[PDB]
Amino acid sequence: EGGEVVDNLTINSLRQAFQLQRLLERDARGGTRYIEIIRSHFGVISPDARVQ
Amino acid sequence: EGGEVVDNLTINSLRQAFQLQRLLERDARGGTRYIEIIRSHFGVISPDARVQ
Amino acid sequence: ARSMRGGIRL
Amino acid sequence: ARSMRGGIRL
Repeated sequence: EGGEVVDNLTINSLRQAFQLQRLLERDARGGTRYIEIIRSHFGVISPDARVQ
Repeated sequence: EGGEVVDNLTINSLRQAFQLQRLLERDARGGTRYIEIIRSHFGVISPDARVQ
Repeated sequence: ARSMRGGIRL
Repeated sequence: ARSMRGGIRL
């Protein structure tokens, strides 16, 4: 008694785990202020004034 | 007993009362959202985006 | 389209 | 002056 049961890995679960890791690595490398997120995850240079 | 005592009117007090009334009339006529204040009391057209 | 009296309302 | 690693610090 008292084990942990985990299901079979789908390839869809496995590729989602890879793309989630890419997202968290982009957040570490790029920064996590809302302007840094926009500039790292998208091509966009937001003005500072409009983001307070 | 029980009157109200008021000092002699200086011309400086009197002109300050006139310019205060002009300010409150500009506020009524122009509006009082912060963008309306800027546009009515100064020549400035602020973007909406930078004032939230 | 100009600066209206009583502040902006569209 | 470009996008630094670890987010912006001047």
